[PDB]
Parts: sequence; structure tokens; C-alpha cells
Amino acid sequence: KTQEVVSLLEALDVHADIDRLFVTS
Amino acid sequence: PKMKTHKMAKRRIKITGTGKVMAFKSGKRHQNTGKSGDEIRGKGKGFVLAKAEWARMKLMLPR
Amino acid sequence: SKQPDKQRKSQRRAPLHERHKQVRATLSADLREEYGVRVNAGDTVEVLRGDFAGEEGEVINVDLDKAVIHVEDVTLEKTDGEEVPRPLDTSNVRVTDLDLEDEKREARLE
RNA sequence: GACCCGGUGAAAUUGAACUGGCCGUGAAGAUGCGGCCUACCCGUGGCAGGACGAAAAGACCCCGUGGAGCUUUACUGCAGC
RNA sequence: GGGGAUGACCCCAGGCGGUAGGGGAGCGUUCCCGAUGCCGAUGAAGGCCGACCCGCGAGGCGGCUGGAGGUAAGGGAAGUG
RNA sequence: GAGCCGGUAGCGGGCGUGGAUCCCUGGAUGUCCGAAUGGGGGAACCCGGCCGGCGGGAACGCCGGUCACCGCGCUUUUGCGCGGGGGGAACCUGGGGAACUGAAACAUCUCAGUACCCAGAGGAGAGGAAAGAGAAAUCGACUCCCUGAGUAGCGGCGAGCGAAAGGGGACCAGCCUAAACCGUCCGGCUUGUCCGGGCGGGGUCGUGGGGCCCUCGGACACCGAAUCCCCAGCCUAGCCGAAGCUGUUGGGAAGCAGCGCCAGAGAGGGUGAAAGCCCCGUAGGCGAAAGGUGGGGGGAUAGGUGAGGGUACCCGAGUACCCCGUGGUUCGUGGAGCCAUGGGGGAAUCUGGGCGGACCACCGCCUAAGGCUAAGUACUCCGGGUGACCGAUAGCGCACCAGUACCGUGAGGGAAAGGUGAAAAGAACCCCGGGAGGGGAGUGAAAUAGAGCCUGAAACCGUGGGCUUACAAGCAGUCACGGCCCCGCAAGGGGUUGUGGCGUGCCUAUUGAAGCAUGAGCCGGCGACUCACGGUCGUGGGCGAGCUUAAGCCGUUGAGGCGGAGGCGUAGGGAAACCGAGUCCGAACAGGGCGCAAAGUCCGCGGCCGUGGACCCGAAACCGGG
Repeated sequence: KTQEVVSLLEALDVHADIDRLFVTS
Repeated sequence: PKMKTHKMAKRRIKITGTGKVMAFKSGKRHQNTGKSGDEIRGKGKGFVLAKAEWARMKLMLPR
Repeated sequence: SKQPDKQRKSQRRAPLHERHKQVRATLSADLREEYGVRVNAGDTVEVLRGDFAGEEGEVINVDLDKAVIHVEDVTLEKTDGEEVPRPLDTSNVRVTDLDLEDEKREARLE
């Protein structure tokens, strides 16, 4: 869930985070 | 695309990687010349400088 | 509908009723919180903007045509004199007293 | 008709210009370079000389291994015989 | 060329008229980046005027204009002067 | 889903939740011309037979309907009942089929089988299962991409022109027919045994068919279509559809400020100035048909082919083949073939006959001289998206009473003109006036925003001021100094100039330029060394062996990845045989080429060169159809 995203986010937010690139494998 | 006065490429005209070229002596003979013998001692190869440039060039690509 | 102009296209070239789509809005407390489906076009409203911002008025003529509406309040007087209804820009129409004494009005949106 | 009046109210050429005569000079026939001599500011009716005046990127010329018409025992071909 | 810290500074040498033309280096112009870039109704732009910056092609800036923008501290692109 | 009688705003009168306007599809009308076809004909108009009502025919007589051209088969009969044509921007193929220009001339040639004109099929045609290819005894539709090759080579061998089998890729599929033999028979000659044509036999894929004798053998193989309803795709509108208010500078706010939410949908637009939460019928996504077109995919329809040996053999063409005279081909008359034909000769049916480029022997290959064959490439009238594409002199020339206004006899040519405002609230009334137009008043955020009414600069015409102006040359001016005038960057500059010094414009092309040689009257906007593929040398940088096609797959953003035919370095010397770091000449140890790594290679940007209309406009003229 994207709100779950909200979560991991709380886990490590930052401006670099703002950068933010989504990669799965 | 591109080409060579495929002609001069063929009659006279060849390159040694040196990036240089030769063609046949050509000073007389192979037409007139009741002329002589020792002169006949005149048809191995001729190496014309500088100009062997329009030359080389125009041929460029294959030969 | 995948480019800026097809908007006008479908909107007013297709269903004038789409223009009704325009009619869309919202209202007061009751009704609104209550939900958000079905309306009355001609209902009561207050203007939440323009100098007339925060002004009490009633919707009379649902005018999807010119793509807007007329309310008794939002009005201006001429120069010769006579007073008359203002061209009201959908954009800041807040409905509230939900026109419904009309059984059908009720049925549809409250 | 021109000229004066009132009404009307174009046009080519034109870098720009408040633009003399001289004797000379420069590319070699100069209003604007030199020395000199007259020479106030504006205008309209005029007279043609100069502004190499206008009109036209010479049609007489020569040049571009330019064009198009016609000619004969020019070349090559096609027609018809 | 003598050290240069990145500047820069110093000495002398050492010239530096320049068309075809060959080499270096900058300027503004409308676009694509908004390389952990966003100003503006107390003005975007363009306009209108100017005795601080640049060798300069330009900058800045202050004043008045006018209604809505669009900039990019950096590279990319070209119907560019 | 609740307004509407279209762009006209206006009047005058009206329709609708006993689902109106309108979106869609499927309807009837459908005047007259235009293949026009009933006849004529300067289209858009004028002429003819039957049915037709019966129409007024007030005690007097119609339109309307309808109806028939001609090329096409054939149930021929007396011919009834089918198909055609006329379009179409560009795409296809075939019929016909050119000068300029390059060769720095120009006759070969190139421009090209290009432009054009034609006939015609389509939605795509092209073409398309082999008398092929090539030769490793190997390959197997036709087409289209890359690659092969700018090779092999054509050639006043001069400009130039310039392939193909093989490898990689997309796609994939196959079927008949006369083909007399058989029989069926019809119709004939005139009965036999003849051809004849409708039926099957076979109705050939990579050679057999048929006909004789015995082995047969006794059910999953559907094309291009046929068929079902299938997701039949679409056909327009389908519909949901998350979440802020208070304050506040404001003419306006969506902005500043405070605090509140959304969220697989912070794509964009519309909102009185820039909002995720205001409008948005947007991206989140779900959505959805009674009509009109599929592949898939399912079925039967299913058409339809589908084994063995034998036997003296009969079984896809009218011409191949050859000789002349042309075509295609890369072939320009050539050592010069294959196919295609013009004209004359005029074969063979399986030991047949072409083929592998003269020809001859042997081999290898194919089986002509009939037909159909979706898909893989092209194209854009039309619909969608998207753009380091355009902004009204740029984009199509035309962003909206433009291929029309207008010169043309005609074929043909072919403009220019968008913006006020937030919304008219567009300007009652008063004022001069024939009026327009000017002044007031009211909108108003402003109307030096005011109706051709945004931003509206220059050229150029005006109106007020400073200075300056009548014994004086010059564009210009600019260096000096003085007088008068202003000191919003004051003891220094501003503007103007009286005098005085020195001073020949500007641009092209010129031995040489004020120029009296040219160029140009003014201002504003347009306007000229670029792109693409080659190649080249420079360099920035990634490996030295380095490097990429066509494609397949992955894709708000939509992400690149994988593809290993190939081609450039890795020795080269030669004409070649071929040898080879040696190599050609030659028979001589004499020279030329090379060896000597110094090694590239790909990509990026760049000076350049070849082909491109390719720094830009500029003529006479030749050719094509009209």
C-alpha cells in the first residue's frame, strides 16, 4: 500500500529522499 | 554514400599502408616507340608525390 | 479528452448537459456533509468571492448556456438607471438552502 | 493656359545636404581638395547652362567551351521516297 | 621567459597599422535542463530616460509605462544578430 | 438530466421532468444539375409514351405518380434476370513515356524508366511454391529492413551508373486447373470408333496420372473465404469519481499568514493575479448497448486432399528452339547468357525438355509454354497523441460572414483583416452642432482600457519652451575658449553655440576612389554557408582488438536492456599462380614495395571534401500537358 510507502518513508525521510528513486528487482 | 574514379583506381593506382601509392612507370612504350631497348629498361613503378592525394583521396575507402 | 481544448470540445460541443456538469458545485453544512450526489441547478446560494464575496443570494436562472448562472443578489444597476441581474461565474457559487420543497428536488439531492 | 482667387489636391528621381566664379588639382572635363575673389535672410513669373540631370542594370561593341531563326558539299539522325 | 597560490605581481625582451584570409577568446537572442535551480499585483515582459560595470558585443541599477509572466547560478539546441 | 426555438445579442410568440435542447445508431422525405442514361441541351433548363387521382372541372377537366439510355451474360425462346460504369489529396501496377542539367562542348551518356499523360485494381495493389538458387552434393514462396557492395562490374572504361545467392530480421501456408485416358452423355458427322461440351476419374507441388492384376485399408488433416453467438473494436454521449476553512494586502485572490485533509489519479486547462484539496465529467479507475466492423476462438458447418507393387503406354498449353530486329538485367553491341518479344522458320511428351552465362564432353538443378493465394513493406482525405514546432510579415498562403475579395477570355492567380473589458456594466441625461464629433455626468480598479477600443515603439506632422539665427560654407564636424540657461547624483557637469584649428560622405566592384562609377529617398519586421548520409584531418574519451545494424522485449516518467550477418585495425608483395614478414624482375644476390608492432578502434564535438536545390536572389531557353 502507498500509505505503507508513507511508512517506510517515515522510516528514512530527507531532502535526498526528495530526490527519491523507486527501484524493485 | 561514396566511390573512386574506379577508373584510376584500376589503371595505374595502388596503396601501401604507408599511406602512399604507385602506378606503372609509364614514360613511353605501349603505343609508339620503335625507339629502343635500355629505355624499355623503364617500366617498373612510378611514385608521383603530393598529387598522390587528389589521388589517394578520390580512391579512398577500398584500395 | 487527452489534450487542452478537447475540454471545450466535449464540454459544450457534446452534452449541454455536460455544461450541467459545469452546474456541479456543493453547499452549506447539512446537505454537503450529508453527501455529494444529485443537485437542483436552481437552488439557493451565497457568493464566496469577488467584492460580492460572502454575499447572500438566491439562484434563479440556471444558465448552463453561457456557461454560468444568475442569482438575485449578485446584481448591478445600469447607468440609464434600472437595476438588473449580474452574470454569475459558476466558479464561486456556494449552494446552501437546498431547494427541495419540491418533492422531486428532495428526491434527487436531499 | 499660363499668372492672381477660392474649392480639389498625384506623380518618377532621389544617401544628405545650410551647394559661387575663379585658376588648379584628383581617376585625369569637380558646387564639398588648394590659393584666391565676390557673396546678406526669403521668395513667385520666367531662361535654359551645370548638377556628367530623369527614363532604362547599352539593344554599337567585346567577353560566357550563353540562347533562339534561317541558310549549303558542316556532324549525326528522324521523317517520306 | 624568471617564480605564479587559485589569483596576480615584476623585469625585458617585444611587437601589437591591416582587406583576401588562418589560429584564440568573449557578447547579448528565443528555445531543452528547472546537473539535492523557482522571482512577481509593493509588476512578469516589452516600452520610455539615465554624468556606477565591461576594452567590448553587454551588464546593473533608479525613475515613469503596462498587464500579465517566467526567469534560469549550467550545460544542451539553433530558422541569431 | 432538466432547459431550449442554432452563429444574432433583438422583437414577437412558444416546448419541456405524464425522462424537453441536445449526444448515437437505425429511419422516411429526399426539389434541379452533375456518370445522367427517356429525349434535347448554352448543367442546375426545355421536350415525349401508361398508371395515376379523377381532379375546379360552383352549370366545368390536373398534377402526381410513373416510366423506357448503353455498353454486360445468358433459359436462347419474344431474350427475362444479373455486373458495369462516375468519383477520389497520396499510395499501386501496367500502357505511353521527355528537354534542360552533369560529361565544365557536345553527338554515346546522366539526369529516368525521373516529370507527365493514359487504363485500371485496390484498400492496398506488387508480386507470390520454381524450366529457381547455387554448388559446401546445399538451399527451398512471394515481400519488405539491415548486410552483402558502393564490392563483384557496366562504361567516348571519360561523368557516372552499380547488382545477386548467402547472414541477420518481420512474416509464414497452402491450393488448382486443359490437362482426353477413363467412363457420363449431349450435340452433331451422318452410327461408329469424329470433334464436340456440361459430370466425374485424375482433376501432378518438388512428377505423375491414368488403365490392368493381388497387398489396400475399415474415423480428429479444417481456407482466402463458409458459420456461431464469442472478447464481436469501434461507432458519441458513459459514470463514479479524495481532501481545507479563518484571517488578510487586495477592485479583484486560489496569493501572505494560521492551522485542516487528499492522494496507484501534484497530466493540463477553466476560476476577476500563480489552488493537489475552487471548476475541470482529467489522469485512479470502474464504466458501460438494442444498432454498425474483425482477429482471437469454439464447434460442428468443413472444402478438401491423404497407402502397394506391375505392365509394351496414352496424359498443361498455340512457338521452345533458331535467325534478324529491340526490352529488362550491373552488360553501353560487346568473349556476352538467362527471361521477355517484332518479323520467318515451326521440336521432342520421362532415356522428354531449359537450365549452371559462347561453345563441347560429364555432372549438378528444375520440371515451364493455365489459374487463386490473407500476413511481412507504402500511403495519407480522415480520428487520436505527441512536439528542445510556430506565434500572426512565423505556421497550410487561409485561426474563422478567404482559395473568397480581385486582374484573367480562358487554363489560371490568388490577398489582406485576430486581441477592449473581469463581465459590458458599451456608455441614459445635460452641453455646442446639419451631423460626426467634441464637454460634462455614470461604470470604474484605468478609460492618455472607450468600441476597430491590449502591449500600441521608429518614420513622419504638430503645439509650448531654452538656446541660436542676415557681410556667410557645409553633411559633417570635432579640439579650444567665451556669452546665457538648468544644477534630482551642486564650486562639476548638463544644452546651445560665436569664434577659431584642423578636416572629402557610406557602401559594392576597383592599378587606383569625394566621387561625376555603383549601391541606397524615410522609419519599423522579413532576409542569406545549414541538414543529411558518406569521407576526412583535430581533438574529448571509452576498451586495444575495438565497435555498432535490422530486431525482439521492456516501457505517466513511459527505463534500456538483450540482438553478434557485418565492418573498419591483426603483415603484406604480385597482375596472377601464389608466397609470404618476405616479397616482385629477373636468374640474379642490384633494386621497388614492405618488415620494423608504436597498434586501432567507437563515439562525441570540429576546420574541411563528395552528393545532395546545398552561402541567397538573378536571364535568355529547352522540354510536358493543357
